[PDB]
Amino acid sequence: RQEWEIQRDNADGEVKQMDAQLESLKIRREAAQMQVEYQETQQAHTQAQ
Amino acid sequence: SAQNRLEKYQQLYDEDINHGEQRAMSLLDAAAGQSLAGQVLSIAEGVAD
Repeated sequence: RQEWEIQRDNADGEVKQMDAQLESLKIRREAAQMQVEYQETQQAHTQAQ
Repeated sequence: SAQNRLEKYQQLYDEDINHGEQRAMSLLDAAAGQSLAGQVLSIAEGVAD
């Protein structure tokens, strides 16, 4: 039973870590979207020129 | 998570043998002694019969 308890704690810690990695990934996605907007602005600048 | 694992395993290592296992080993020793104790009575019965 004690061994089972240790395994349960390990699984819980893994779940929490994965939840935090989700936040990191979505921040990266937002940065990439802002990069796309930056490229579009560059194209508009060339058009204006 | 890693710190929790370390604490659990350190506690288990420090505890070592609990009381139930000690009692079981003492019981086995006592059983061996009681089994050995009957030889003199058996020989006495043989010589008396």
